[PDB]
Amino acid sequence: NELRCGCPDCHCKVDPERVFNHDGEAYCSQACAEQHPNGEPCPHPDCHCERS
Ligand SMILES: [Cd+2]
Ligand SMILES: [Cd+2]
Ligand SMILES: [Cd+2]
Ligand SMILES: [Cd+2]
Repeated sequence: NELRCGCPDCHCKVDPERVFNHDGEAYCSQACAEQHPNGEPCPHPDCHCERS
């Protein structure tokens, strides 16, 4: 899968063509990269990862 979402709960295959690199990690979206700053889950209808 190469780039595996840095989010511990959220497992999404990330593409190096278009990946949000934050703090050196590859996340499926910036929401996971920013550790859900505003409180939004990732743009994938598989899970509902968010901070709590
Ligand atoms: Cd997720
Ligand atoms: Cd994610
Ligand atoms: Cd997440
Ligand atoms: Cd995702």
